[PDB]
Amino acid sequence: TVGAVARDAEGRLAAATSTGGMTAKRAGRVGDSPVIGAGTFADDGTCAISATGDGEAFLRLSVAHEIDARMRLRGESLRSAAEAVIGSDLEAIGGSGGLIAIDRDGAIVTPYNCEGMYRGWVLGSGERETAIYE
Amino acid sequence: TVGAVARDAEGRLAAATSTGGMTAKRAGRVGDSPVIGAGTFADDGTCAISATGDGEAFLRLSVAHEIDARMRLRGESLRSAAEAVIGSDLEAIGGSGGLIAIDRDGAIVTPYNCEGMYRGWVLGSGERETAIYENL
Amino acid sequence: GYSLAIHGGAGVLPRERMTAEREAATHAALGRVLSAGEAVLSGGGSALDAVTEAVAALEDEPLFNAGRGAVFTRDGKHEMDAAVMVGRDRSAGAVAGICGPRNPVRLARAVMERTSHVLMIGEGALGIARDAGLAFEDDAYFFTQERWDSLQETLRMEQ
Amino acid sequence: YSLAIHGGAGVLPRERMTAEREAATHAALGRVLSAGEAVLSGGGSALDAVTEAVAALEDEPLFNAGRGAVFTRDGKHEMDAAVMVGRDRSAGAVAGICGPRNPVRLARAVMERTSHVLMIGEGALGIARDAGLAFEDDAYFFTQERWDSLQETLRM
Ligand code: NA
Ligand code: NA
Repeated sequence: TVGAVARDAEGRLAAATSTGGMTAKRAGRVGDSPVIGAGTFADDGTCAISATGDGEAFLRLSVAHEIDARMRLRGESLRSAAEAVIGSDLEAIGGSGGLIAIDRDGAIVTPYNCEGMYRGWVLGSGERETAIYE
Repeated sequence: TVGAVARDAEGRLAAATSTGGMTAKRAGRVGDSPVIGAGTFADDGTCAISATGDGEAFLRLSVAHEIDARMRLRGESLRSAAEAVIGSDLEAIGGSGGLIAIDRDGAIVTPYNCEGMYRGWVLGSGERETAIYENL
Repeated sequence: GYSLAIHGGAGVLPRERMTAEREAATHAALGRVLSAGEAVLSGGGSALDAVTEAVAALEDEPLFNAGRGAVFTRDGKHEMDAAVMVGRDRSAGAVAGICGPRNPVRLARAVMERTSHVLMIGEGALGIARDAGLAFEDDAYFFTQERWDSLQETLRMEQ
Repeated sequence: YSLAIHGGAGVLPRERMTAEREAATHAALGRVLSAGEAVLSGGGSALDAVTEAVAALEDEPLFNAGRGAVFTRDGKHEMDAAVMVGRDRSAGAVAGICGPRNPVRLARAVMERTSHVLMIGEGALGIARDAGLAFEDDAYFFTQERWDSLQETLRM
Protein backbone atom coordinates (compact mmCIF):
# COMPACT_ATOMS: atom_id res chain seq x y z
CA THR A 1 0.00 0.00 0.00
CA VAL A 2 1.23 3.56 -0.89
CA GLY A 3 -0.40 6.96 -0.26
CA ALA A 4 -0.11 10.76 -0.03
CA VAL A 5 -1.84 13.55 1.94
CA ALA A 6 -1.47 17.25 1.01
CA ARG A 7 -2.30 20.68 2.42
CA ASP A 8 -2.73 23.36 -0.30
CA ALA A 9 -1.59 27.04 -0.15
CA GLU A 10 -5.19 27.88 1.06
CA GLY A 11 -5.10 25.10 3.75
CA ARG A 12 -7.30 22.75 1.62
CA LEU A 13 -6.66 19.01 2.32
CA ALA A 14 -6.79 15.91 0.07
CA ALA A 15 -5.70 12.24 0.46
CA ALA A 16 -5.00 9.44 -2.05
CA THR A 17 -4.16 5.75 -1.53
CA SER A 18 -3.22 2.96 -4.00
CA THR A 19 -2.27 -0.71 -3.34
CA GLY A 20 -1.59 -4.11 -4.98
CA GLY A 21 -3.12 -5.45 -1.74
CA MET A 22 -1.36 -8.30 0.12
CA THR A 23 0.97 -11.09 -1.16
CA ALA A 24 -0.87 -14.39 -1.92
CA LYS A 25 -4.22 -12.67 -0.99
CA ARG A 26 -7.42 -14.62 -1.96
CA ALA A 27 -8.70 -13.28 -5.34
CA GLY A 28 -11.57 -10.76 -4.73
CA ARG A 29 -10.30 -9.51 -1.30
CA VAL A 30 -10.81 -5.72 -0.73
CA GLY A 31 -8.81 -3.97 2.04
CA ASP A 32 -9.05 -0.48 3.64
CA SER A 33 -7.39 1.57 0.82
CA PRO A 34 -10.51 2.11 -1.42
CA VAL A 35 -12.98 2.53 1.56
CA ILE A 36 -13.27 6.22 2.64
CA GLY A 37 -13.30 6.42 6.48
CA ALA A 38 -11.08 3.27 6.69
CA GLY A 39 -7.77 3.66 4.70
CA THR A 40 -8.38 6.99 2.87
CA PHE A 41 -9.97 10.17 4.35
CA ALA A 42 -10.01 14.00 3.96
CA ASP A 43 -12.03 16.77 5.70
CA ASP A 44 -10.69 20.40 5.65
CA GLY A 45 -12.21 20.81 9.17
CA THR A 46 -9.87 18.14 10.69
CA CYS A 47 -7.26 16.14 8.69
CA ALA A 48 -6.37 14.09 5.56
CA ILE A 49 -5.29 10.42 6.17
CA SER A 50 -3.72 7.60 4.08
CA ALA A 51 -3.22 4.30 5.96
CA THR A 52 -1.09 1.13 5.36
CA GLY A 53 -1.24 -2.23 7.24
CA ASP A 54 -3.68 -5.14 7.92
CA GLY A 55 -6.61 -3.81 5.77
CA GLU A 56 -9.22 -5.90 7.73
CA ALA A 57 -8.19 -4.27 11.10
CA PHE A 58 -8.38 -0.78 9.44
CA LEU A 59 -11.90 -1.63 8.05
CA ARG A 60 -13.19 -3.09 11.39
CA LEU A 61 -11.97 -0.03 13.45
CA SER A 62 -12.71 2.53 10.63
CA VAL A 63 -9.23 3.95 11.53
CA ALA A 64 -9.29 7.11 9.32
CA HIS A 65 -12.85 8.08 10.51
CA GLU A 66 -12.05 7.26 14.20
CA ILE A 67 -9.19 9.87 14.01
CA ASP A 68 -11.58 12.46 12.35
CA ALA A 69 -14.18 11.60 15.08
CA ARG A 70 -11.66 11.97 17.97
CA MET A 71 -10.58 15.40 16.60
CA ARG A 72 -14.25 16.58 16.22
CA LEU A 73 -15.95 14.92 19.27
CA ARG A 74 -13.14 15.07 21.95
CA GLY A 75 -11.29 18.12 20.46
CA GLU A 76 -8.09 15.96 20.27
CA SER A 77 -5.08 17.00 18.12
CA LEU A 78 -4.34 14.90 14.98
CA ARG A 79 -1.18 13.61 16.81
CA SER A 80 -3.05 12.53 20.01
CA ALA A 81 -5.87 10.79 18.03
CA ALA A 82 -3.63 9.16 15.33
CA GLU A 83 -1.10 7.91 17.99
CA ALA A 84 -3.93 6.49 20.20
CA VAL A 85 -5.60 4.58 17.27
CA ILE A 86 -2.32 3.18 15.72
CA GLY A 87 -0.55 2.70 19.11
CA SER A 88 -3.40 1.21 21.22
CA ASP A 89 -6.67 0.48 19.25
CA LEU A 90 -4.86 -1.22 16.29
CA GLU A 91 -2.67 -3.24 18.74
CA ALA A 92 -5.76 -4.31 20.82
CA ILE A 93 -7.47 -5.85 17.66
CA GLY A 94 -4.07 -7.55 16.86
CA GLY A 95 -3.40 -5.41 13.72
CA SER A 96 -0.04 -4.06 12.39
CA GLY A 97 0.53 -0.94 10.26
CA GLY A 98 0.66 2.87 10.26
CA LEU A 99 -0.69 6.05 8.76
CA ILE A 100 0.42 9.41 7.27
CA ALA A 101 -1.86 12.34 8.18
CA ILE A 102 -1.80 16.16 7.89
CA ASP A 103 -4.23 18.37 9.92
CA ARG A 104 -5.86 21.65 8.67
CA ASP A 105 -2.96 23.73 10.20
CA GLY A 106 -0.30 21.60 8.37
CA ALA A 107 0.91 19.43 11.34
CA ILE A 108 2.20 16.12 9.82
CA VAL A 109 2.15 12.82 11.84
CA THR A 110 3.38 9.43 10.49
CA PRO A 111 2.74 6.91 13.32
CA TYR A 112 3.25 3.12 12.82
CA ASN A 113 3.36 0.18 15.34
CA CYS A 114 5.62 -2.15 13.23
CA GLU A 115 9.36 -2.45 12.24
CA GLY A 116 9.15 0.58 9.88
CA MET A 117 7.18 2.47 7.20
CA TYR A 118 8.59 3.85 3.88
CA ARG A 119 7.63 7.54 4.22
CA GLY A 120 8.61 11.17 3.55
CA TRP A 121 7.41 14.79 3.61
CA VAL A 122 8.33 18.06 1.82
CA LEU A 123 7.32 21.56 3.08
CA GLY A 124 6.71 24.88 1.22
CA SER A 125 10.13 25.91 2.67
CA GLY A 126 11.70 23.24 0.36
CA GLU A 127 12.73 21.37 3.59
CA ARG A 128 12.43 17.56 3.03
CA GLU A 129 13.03 14.17 4.73
CA THR A 130 12.50 10.48 3.82
CA ALA A 131 12.61 7.55 6.29
CA ILE A 132 12.29 3.73 6.47
CA TYR A 133 12.93 2.92 10.18
CA GLU A 134 13.60 5.72 12.80
CA THR B 1 -31.80 -2.39 0.87
CA VAL B 2 -32.99 -4.62 3.78
CA GLY B 3 -31.39 -5.35 7.18
CA ALA B 4 -31.73 -6.64 10.77
CA VAL B 5 -30.03 -6.03 14.16
CA ALA B 6 -30.40 -8.36 17.18
CA ARG B 7 -29.52 -8.46 20.89
CA ASP B 8 -29.46 -11.92 22.57
CA ALA B 9 -30.35 -12.59 26.28
CA GLU B 10 -26.66 -11.97 27.32
CA GLY B 11 -26.62 -8.59 25.48
CA ARG B 12 -24.49 -9.82 22.53
CA LEU B 13 -25.19 -7.77 19.36
CA ALA B 14 -25.01 -8.53 15.62
CA ALA B 15 -26.16 -6.68 12.46
CA ALA B 16 -26.71 -7.80 8.84
CA THR B 17 -27.58 -5.89 5.64
CA SER B 18 -28.38 -7.05 2.09
CA THR B 19 -29.36 -5.04 -1.03
CA GLY B 20 -30.07 -5.40 -4.77
CA GLY B 21 -28.65 -1.86 -4.94
CA MET B 22 -30.39 0.97 -6.84
CA THR B 23 -32.78 1.14 -9.87
CA ALA B 24 -30.90 1.91 -13.16
CA LYS B 25 -27.58 1.80 -11.16
CA ARG B 26 -24.25 2.04 -13.09
CA ALA B 27 -22.61 -1.45 -13.27
CA GLY B 28 -19.79 -1.50 -10.65
CA ARG B 29 -21.35 1.00 -8.14
CA VAL B 30 -20.88 -0.09 -4.46
CA GLY B 31 -22.93 1.67 -1.72
CA ASP B 32 -22.78 1.58 2.12
CA SER B 33 -24.45 -1.85 2.74
CA PRO B 34 -21.29 -4.07 2.41
CA VAL B 35 -18.89 -1.51 4.07
CA ILE B 36 -18.65 -2.02 7.88
CA GLY B 37 -18.68 1.41 9.65
CA ALA B 38 -20.88 2.85 6.82
CA GLY B 39 -24.13 0.79 6.28
CA THR B 40 -23.49 -2.23 8.62
CA PHE B 41 -21.97 -2.15 12.16
CA ALA B 42 -21.94 -4.07 15.49
CA ASP B 43 -19.99 -3.57 18.76
CA ASP B 44 -21.30 -5.13 22.05
CA GLY B 45 -19.90 -2.02 23.86
CA THR B 46 -22.31 0.37 22.01
CA CYS B 47 -24.85 -0.73 19.34
CA ALA B 48 -25.64 -2.77 16.18
CA ILE B 49 -26.71 -0.76 13.06
CA SER B 50 -28.18 -1.54 9.60
CA ALA B 51 -28.72 1.48 7.31
CA THR B 52 -30.78 2.15 4.13
CA GLY B 53 -30.56 5.23 1.82
CA ASP B 54 -28.18 7.17 -0.51
CA GLY B 55 -25.11 4.87 -0.20
CA GLU B 56 -22.58 7.66 -1.10
CA ALA B 57 -23.81 9.95 1.77
CA PHE B 58 -23.58 6.98 4.24
CA LEU B 59 -20.00 6.18 2.97
CA ARG B 60 -18.85 9.90 3.09
CA LEU B 61 -20.18 10.42 6.70
CA SER B 62 -19.35 6.80 7.84
CA VAL B 63 -22.86 6.95 9.41
CA ALA B 64 -22.78 3.63 11.37
CA HIS B 65 -19.27 4.38 12.82
CA GLU B 66 -20.15 8.07 13.58
CA ILE B 67 -23.03 6.76 15.82
CA ASP B 68 -20.63 4.24 17.55
CA ALA B 69 -18.08 7.12 17.96
CA ARG B 70 -20.67 9.56 19.45
CA MET B 71 -21.78 6.86 21.95
CA ARG B 72 -18.13 6.00 22.95
CA LEU B 73 -16.45 9.47 22.83
CA ARG B 74 -19.29 11.80 24.07
CA GLY B 75 -21.24 9.13 26.08
CA GLU B 76 -24.37 9.88 23.93
CA SER B 77 -27.39 7.50 23.92
CA LEU B 78 -27.99 5.47 20.70
CA ARG B 79 -31.21 7.56 20.18
CA SER B 80 -29.47 10.98 20.53
CA ALA B 81 -26.55 9.96 18.22
CA ALA B 82 -28.62 8.05 15.59
CA GLU B 83 -31.31 10.81 15.38
CA ALA B 84 -28.64 13.59 15.11
CA VAL B 85 -26.75 11.78 12.23
CA ILE B 86 -29.93 10.80 10.22
CA GLY B 87 -31.93 13.96 11.15
CA SER B 88 -29.20 16.65 10.79
CA ASP B 89 -25.83 15.38 9.34
CA LEU B 90 -27.40 13.26 6.51
CA GLU B 91 -29.86 16.13 5.69
CA ALA B 92 -27.02 18.76 5.65
CA ILE B 93 -25.06 16.91 2.83
CA GLY B 94 -28.42 16.37 0.99
CA GLY B 95 -28.72 12.58 1.60
CA SER B 96 -32.01 10.62 2.18
CA GLY B 97 -32.49 7.41 4.19
CA GLY B 98 -32.72 5.83 7.66
CA LEU B 99 -31.31 3.25 10.01
CA ILE B 100 -32.42 0.52 12.48
CA ALA B 101 -30.20 0.19 15.56
CA ILE B 102 -30.28 -1.60 18.95
CA ASP B 103 -27.91 -0.58 21.82
CA ARG B 104 -26.22 -3.01 24.30
CA ASP B 105 -29.13 -2.51 26.82
CA GLY B 106 -31.78 -3.35 24.12
CA ALA B 107 -33.03 0.21 23.30
CA ILE B 108 -34.30 0.11 19.64
CA VAL B 109 -34.29 3.28 17.43
CA THR B 110 -35.44 3.39 13.75
CA PRO B 111 -34.86 7.01 12.57
CA TYR B 112 -35.36 8.00 8.87
CA ASN B 113 -35.59 11.46 7.18
CA CYS B 114 -37.69 10.28 4.14
CA GLU B 115 -41.34 9.26 3.33
CA GLY B 116 -41.08 6.01 5.37
CA MET B 117 -39.10 2.84 6.15
CA TYR B 118 -40.59 -0.72 6.08
CA ARG B 119 -39.58 -1.96 9.57
CA GLY B 120 -40.52 -3.92 12.71
CA TRP B 121 -39.28 -5.41 16.00
CA VAL B 122 -40.12 -8.47 18.18
CA LEU B 123 -39.10 -8.79 21.88
CA GLY B 124 -38.40 -11.84 24.14
CA SER B 125 -41.83 -11.03 25.73
CA GLY B 126 -43.42 -12.04 22.36
CA GLU B 127 -44.49 -8.35 21.97
CA ARG B 128 -44.26 -7.30 18.26
CA GLU B 129 -44.91 -4.26 15.97
CA THR B 130 -44.41 -3.39 12.25
CA ALA B 131 -44.50 0.06 10.56
CA ILE B 132 -44.18 1.76 7.13
CA TYR B 133 -44.80 5.49 7.97
CA GLU B 134 -44.64 7.23 11.43
CA ASN B 135 -47.52 5.15 12.94
CA LEU B 136 -47.99 1.38 13.70
CA GLY C 1 -34.53 -10.89 27.30
CA TYR C 2 -33.68 -11.02 23.56
CA SER C 3 -34.94 -8.51 20.92
CA LEU C 4 -34.79 -8.20 17.08
CA ALA C 5 -35.33 -5.13 14.80
CA ILE C 6 -35.60 -5.34 10.95
CA HIS C 7 -36.15 -3.06 7.91
CA GLY C 8 -36.96 -3.64 4.21
CA GLY C 9 -35.62 -0.25 3.10
CA ALA C 10 -36.36 3.50 3.30
CA GLY C 11 -37.35 3.51 -0.43
CA VAL C 12 -41.05 3.20 0.60
CA LEU C 13 -44.05 3.93 -1.67
CA PRO C 14 -45.52 7.36 -0.71
CA ARG C 15 -48.59 7.05 1.63
CA GLU C 16 -50.98 8.70 -0.93
CA ARG C 17 -50.04 5.92 -3.50
CA MET C 18 -50.04 3.02 -0.93
CA THR C 19 -53.18 0.79 -1.33
CA ALA C 20 -54.77 -1.10 1.66
CA GLU C 21 -53.93 -4.47 -0.08
CA ARG C 22 -50.23 -3.56 -0.60
CA GLU C 23 -50.01 -2.11 2.97
CA ALA C 24 -51.42 -5.44 4.33
CA ALA C 25 -49.08 -7.50 2.05
CA THR C 26 -46.08 -5.38 3.27
CA HIS C 27 -46.93 -5.85 7.02
CA ALA C 28 -47.45 -9.61 6.33
CA ALA C 29 -43.93 -9.88 4.76
CA LEU C 30 -42.37 -7.92 7.72
CA GLY C 31 -44.31 -10.25 10.11
CA ARG C 32 -42.87 -13.40 8.44
CA VAL C 33 -39.33 -11.89 8.71
CA LEU C 34 -39.80 -11.12 12.48
CA SER C 35 -40.96 -14.77 12.98
CA ALA C 36 -37.83 -16.13 11.16
CA GLY C 37 -35.51 -14.14 13.51
CA GLU C 38 -37.76 -14.70 16.59
CA ALA C 39 -37.67 -18.53 16.08
CA VAL C 40 -33.81 -18.37 16.22
CA LEU C 41 -33.58 -16.19 19.40
CA SER C 42 -36.50 -18.13 21.04
CA GLY C 43 -34.59 -21.42 20.35
CA GLY C 44 -31.49 -19.94 22.15
CA GLY C 45 -29.63 -19.19 18.86
CA SER C 46 -26.97 -16.43 18.44
CA ALA C 47 -27.62 -12.76 17.52
CA LEU C 48 -25.67 -13.65 14.29
CA ASP C 49 -28.09 -16.55 13.46
CA ALA C 50 -31.06 -14.16 14.21
CA VAL C 51 -29.93 -11.34 11.81
CA THR C 52 -28.75 -13.88 9.16
CA GLU C 53 -32.18 -15.71 9.16
CA ALA C 54 -34.13 -12.38 9.34
CA VAL C 55 -32.13 -10.91 6.37
CA ALA C 56 -32.44 -14.25 4.42
CA ALA C 57 -36.27 -13.88 4.95
CA LEU C 58 -36.14 -10.21 3.68
CA GLU C 59 -34.10 -11.50 0.66
CA ASP C 60 -36.82 -14.18 0.01
CA GLU C 61 -39.71 -11.58 0.22
CA PRO C 62 -40.21 -10.02 -3.28
CA LEU C 63 -41.56 -6.68 -1.84
CA PHE C 64 -38.03 -5.85 -0.51
CA ASN C 65 -34.93 -4.83 -2.55
CA ALA C 66 -32.57 -7.72 -1.57
CA GLY C 67 -32.24 -11.25 -3.06
CA ARG C 68 -35.65 -11.82 -4.76
CA GLY C 69 -37.28 -8.49 -5.80
CA ALA C 70 -33.78 -6.94 -6.07
CA VAL C 71 -33.84 -3.78 -8.26
CA PHE C 72 -32.21 -3.86 -11.74
CA THR C 73 -29.06 -2.08 -12.96
CA ARG C 74 -29.07 0.22 -16.02
CA ASP C 75 -28.06 -2.94 -18.04
CA GLY C 76 -31.06 -5.01 -16.74
CA LYS C 77 -29.08 -7.28 -14.33
CA HIS C 78 -28.82 -7.63 -10.50
CA GLU C 79 -25.70 -6.58 -8.53
CA MET C 80 -26.26 -7.52 -4.86
CA ASP C 81 -24.18 -6.40 -1.82
CA ALA C 82 -24.44 -7.84 1.73
CA ALA C 83 -22.60 -7.74 5.11
CA VAL C 84 -22.80 -9.31 8.60
CA MET C 85 -20.94 -8.09 11.71
CA VAL C 86 -20.73 -9.62 15.24
CA GLY C 87 -20.35 -7.10 18.11
CA ARG C 88 -18.26 -9.43 20.39
CA ASP C 89 -14.97 -8.99 18.42
CA ARG C 90 -16.17 -6.73 15.50
CA SER C 91 -15.77 -9.87 13.27
CA ALA C 92 -17.43 -9.24 9.85
CA GLY C 93 -17.94 -10.57 6.31
CA ALA C 94 -19.29 -8.72 3.24
CA VAL C 95 -19.72 -9.09 -0.56
CA ALA C 96 -20.45 -6.60 -3.40
CA GLY C 97 -21.54 -6.92 -7.10
CA ILE C 98 -22.76 -10.57 -6.64
CA CYS C 99 -25.56 -12.39 -8.57
CA GLY C 100 -26.54 -16.10 -8.31
CA PRO C 101 -26.37 -16.84 -4.55
CA ARG C 102 -30.05 -17.14 -3.44
CA ASN C 103 -29.21 -15.41 -0.09
CA PRO C 104 -26.30 -12.91 -0.42
CA VAL C 105 -26.32 -12.43 3.43
CA ARG C 106 -25.39 -16.17 3.77
CA LEU C 107 -22.37 -15.48 1.47
CA ALA C 108 -21.41 -12.37 3.53
CA ARG C 109 -21.48 -14.73 6.57
CA ALA C 110 -19.51 -17.47 4.68
CA VAL C 111 -16.78 -14.80 4.00
CA MET C 112 -16.59 -13.94 7.78
CA GLU C 113 -16.50 -17.63 8.90
CA ARG C 114 -14.38 -19.26 6.12
CA THR C 115 -11.82 -16.46 5.37
CA SER C 116 -9.75 -13.86 7.30
CA HIS C 117 -11.33 -11.13 5.02
CA VAL C 118 -14.24 -8.70 5.82
CA LEU C 119 -15.06 -7.78 2.16
CA MET C 120 -14.85 -9.77 -1.14
CA ILE C 121 -16.03 -9.06 -4.74
CA GLY C 122 -16.52 -10.76 -8.15
CA GLU C 123 -15.60 -14.42 -8.82
CA GLY C 124 -13.55 -14.72 -5.58
CA ALA C 125 -16.76 -14.04 -3.58
CA LEU C 126 -18.74 -16.60 -5.70
CA GLY C 127 -15.93 -19.15 -5.10
CA ILE C 128 -16.61 -18.87 -1.31
CA ALA C 129 -20.39 -19.34 -1.93
CA ARG C 130 -19.59 -22.62 -3.82
CA ASP C 131 -17.13 -23.75 -1.09
CA ALA C 132 -19.81 -22.99 1.58
CA GLY C 133 -22.34 -25.00 -0.54
CA LEU C 134 -24.74 -22.00 -0.66
CA ALA C 135 -27.84 -22.17 -2.95
CA PHE C 136 -27.61 -20.53 -6.42
CA GLU C 137 -30.72 -19.42 -8.41
CA ASP C 138 -31.36 -18.40 -12.05
CA ASP C 139 -32.04 -14.72 -13.02
CA ALA C 140 -35.81 -15.56 -13.22
CA TYR C 141 -35.96 -16.38 -9.43
CA PHE C 142 -34.74 -12.80 -8.58
CA PHE C 143 -36.89 -11.13 -11.30
CA THR C 144 -40.12 -9.37 -10.18
CA GLN C 145 -42.31 -7.62 -12.82
CA GLU C 146 -42.64 -4.43 -10.65
CA ARG C 147 -38.83 -3.93 -10.41
CA TRP C 148 -38.46 -4.61 -14.19
CA ASP C 149 -41.21 -1.98 -14.94
CA SER C 150 -39.52 0.39 -12.39
CA LEU C 151 -36.25 0.15 -14.45
CA GLN C 152 -38.00 0.62 -17.87
CA GLU C 153 -39.99 3.63 -16.49
CA THR C 154 -36.82 5.08 -14.77
CA LEU C 155 -34.83 4.74 -18.09
CA ARG C 156 -37.77 6.27 -20.07
CA MET C 157 -37.82 9.33 -17.66
CA GLU C 158 -34.09 9.91 -18.45
CA GLN C 159 -35.31 10.69 -22.08
CA TYR D 1 1.85 24.04 1.59
CA SER D 2 2.91 20.58 2.92
CA LEU D 3 2.96 17.02 1.43
CA ALA D 4 3.42 13.66 3.24
CA ILE D 5 3.80 10.28 1.43
CA HIS D 6 4.27 6.59 2.29
CA GLY D 7 5.26 3.52 0.23
CA GLY D 8 3.80 1.10 2.82
CA ALA D 9 4.47 -0.32 6.32
CA GLY D 10 5.32 -3.63 4.53
CA VAL D 11 9.01 -2.60 4.78
CA LEU D 12 11.94 -4.99 4.07
CA PRO D 13 13.34 -6.27 7.42
CA ARG D 14 16.51 -4.39 8.63
CA GLU D 15 18.68 -7.59 8.42
CA ARG D 16 17.75 -7.95 4.65
CA MET D 17 18.06 -4.16 3.89
CA THR D 18 21.43 -3.46 2.13
CA ALA D 19 23.01 0.07 1.88
CA GLU D 20 22.25 0.04 -1.93
CA ARG D 21 18.54 -0.94 -1.38
CA GLU D 22 18.23 1.66 1.45
CA ALA D 23 19.67 4.33 -0.92
CA ALA D 24 17.43 3.11 -3.83
CA THR D 25 14.36 3.30 -1.48
CA HIS D 26 15.16 6.91 -0.33
CA ALA D 27 15.78 7.82 -4.04
CA ALA D 28 12.30 6.48 -5.07
CA LEU D 29 10.63 8.34 -2.11
CA GLY D 30 12.60 11.50 -3.16
CA ARG D 31 11.28 11.30 -6.76
CA VAL D 32 7.70 10.92 -5.36
CA LEU D 33 8.13 14.00 -3.05
CA SER D 34 9.38 15.97 -6.13
CA ALA D 35 6.29 14.92 -8.22
CA GLY D 36 3.92 16.22 -5.46
CA GLU D 37 6.20 19.21 -4.59
CA ALA D 38 6.21 20.40 -8.27
CA VAL D 39 2.36 20.54 -8.15
CA LEU D 40 2.09 22.43 -4.78
CA SER D 41 5.11 24.69 -5.68
CA GLY D 42 3.29 25.61 -8.97
CA GLY D 43 0.16 26.61 -6.89
CA GLY D 44 -1.74 23.39 -7.83
CA SER D 45 -4.46 21.75 -5.64
CA ALA D 46 -4.00 19.33 -2.70
CA LEU D 47 -5.92 16.84 -4.97
CA ASP D 48 -3.38 17.30 -7.87
CA ALA D 49 -0.51 16.90 -5.30
CA VAL D 50 -1.72 13.55 -3.80
CA THR D 51 -2.80 12.25 -7.27
CA GLU D 52 0.68 12.97 -8.81
CA ALA D 53 2.55 11.72 -5.67
CA VAL D 54 0.51 8.42 -5.61
CA ALA D 55 0.91 8.04 -9.44
CA ALA D 56 4.72 8.35 -8.82
CA LEU D 57 4.53 5.66 -6.03
CA GLU D 58 2.52 3.47 -8.49
CA ASP D 59 5.26 4.01 -11.16
CA GLU D 60 8.11 3.10 -8.67
CA PRO D 61 8.60 -0.73 -8.72
CA LEU D 62 9.92 -0.76 -5.07
CA PHE D 63 6.37 0.07 -3.77
CA ASN D 64 3.20 -2.12 -3.64
CA ALA D 65 0.91 -0.08 -5.95
CA GLY D 66 0.62 -0.01 -9.78
CA ARG D 67 4.03 -1.34 -10.93
CA GLY D 68 5.63 -3.61 -8.28
CA ALA D 69 2.10 -4.51 -7.05
CA VAL D 70 2.05 -7.79 -5.02
CA PHE D 71 0.47 -10.94 -6.60
CA THR D 72 -2.72 -12.78 -5.56
CA ARG D 73 -2.88 -16.48 -4.62
CA ASP D 74 -3.59 -17.13 -8.38
CA GLY D 75 -0.55 -15.10 -9.66
CA LYS D 76 -2.52 -12.01 -10.89
CA HIS D 77 -2.79 -8.34 -9.69
CA GLU D 78 -5.90 -6.90 -7.98
CA MET D 79 -5.32 -3.17 -7.30
CA ASP D 80 -7.44 -0.84 -5.09
CA ALA D 81 -7.16 2.99 -4.99
CA ALA D 82 -9.04 6.03 -3.55
CA VAL D 83 -8.87 9.86 -3.54
CA MET D 84 -10.83 12.17 -1.20
CA VAL D 85 -11.02 16.02 -1.17
CA GLY D 86 -11.62 17.54 2.31
CA ARG D 87 -13.54 20.63 1.02
CA ASP D 88 -16.83 18.73 0.33
CA ARG D 89 -15.77 15.13 1.31
CA SER D 90 -15.94 14.35 -2.48
CA ALA D 91 -14.26 10.96 -3.17
CA GLY D 92 -13.65 8.28 -5.82
CA ALA D 93 -12.30 4.74 -5.35
CA VAL D 94 -11.82 1.43 -7.24
CA ALA D 95 -11.18 -2.15 -6.01
CA GLY D 96 -10.08 -5.44 -7.67
CA ILE D 97 -8.89 -3.81 -10.95
CA CYS D 98 -5.94 -4.56 -13.26
CA GLY D 99 -5.01 -2.73 -16.49
CA PRO D 100 -5.10 1.01 -15.66
CA ARG D 101 -1.41 2.11 -15.47
CA ASN D 102 -2.24 4.41 -12.48
CA PRO D 103 -5.20 3.10 -10.40
CA VAL D 104 -5.22 6.42 -8.40
CA ARG D 105 -6.00 8.29 -11.70
CA LEU D 106 -9.03 5.94 -12.15
CA ALA D 107 -10.09 6.52 -8.47
CA ARG D 108 -10.00 10.26 -9.37
CA ALA D 109 -11.85 9.67 -12.74
CA VAL D 110 -14.65 7.95 -10.67
CA MET D 111 -14.90 11.03 -8.34
CA GLU D 112 -14.89 13.56 -11.26
CA ARG D 113 -17.00 11.69 -13.91
CA THR D 114 -19.61 9.88 -11.68
CA SER D 115 -21.71 10.56 -8.52
CA HIS D 116 -20.17 7.33 -6.99
CA VAL D 117 -17.35 7.05 -4.35
CA LEU D 118 -16.53 3.33 -5.01
CA MET D 119 -16.66 1.21 -8.22
CA ILE D 120 -15.50 -2.36 -9.07
CA GLY D 121 -15.02 -4.72 -12.04
CA GLU D 122 -15.74 -3.77 -15.67
CA GLY D 123 -17.83 -0.70 -14.69
CA ALA D 124 -14.67 0.82 -13.11
CA LEU D 125 -12.54 -0.03 -16.23
CA GLY D 126 -15.26 1.54 -18.46
CA ILE D 127 -14.66 4.88 -16.63
CA ALA D 128 -10.86 4.53 -17.14
CA ARG D 129 -11.50 4.14 -20.93
CA ASP D 130 -13.96 7.11 -20.94
CA ALA D 131 -11.33 9.20 -19.04
CA GLY D 132 -8.73 8.08 -21.68
CA LEU D 133 -6.42 6.63 -18.95
CA ALA D 134 -3.47 4.41 -20.02
CA PHE D 135 -3.85 0.59 -19.82
CA GLU D 136 -0.82 -1.78 -19.49
CA ASP D 137 -0.32 -5.60 -19.74
CA ASP D 138 0.66 -7.76 -16.67
CA ALA D 139 4.32 -7.50 -17.90
CA TYR D 140 4.42 -3.72 -17.10
CA PHE D 141 3.29 -4.38 -13.46
CA PHE D 142 5.51 -7.50 -13.00
CA THR D 143 8.57 -7.27 -10.68
CA GLN D 144 10.74 -10.39 -10.04
CA GLU D 145 10.92 -9.77 -6.23
CA ARG D 146 7.09 -9.71 -5.82
CA TRP D 147 6.81 -12.88 -7.98
CA ASP D 148 9.47 -14.63 -5.77
CA SER D 149 7.63 -13.28 -2.65
CA LEU D 150 4.47 -15.14 -3.88
CA GLN D 151 6.37 -18.40 -4.74
CA GLU D 152 8.10 -18.35 -1.27
CA THR D 153 4.72 -17.48 0.45
CA LEU D 154 3.01 -20.42 -1.41
CA ARG D 155 5.69 -22.84 0.13
CA MET D 156 3.22 -22.99 3.16
NA1 NA E 1 -36.34 -9.64 -1.15
NA1 NA F 1 4.75 0.79 -7.32
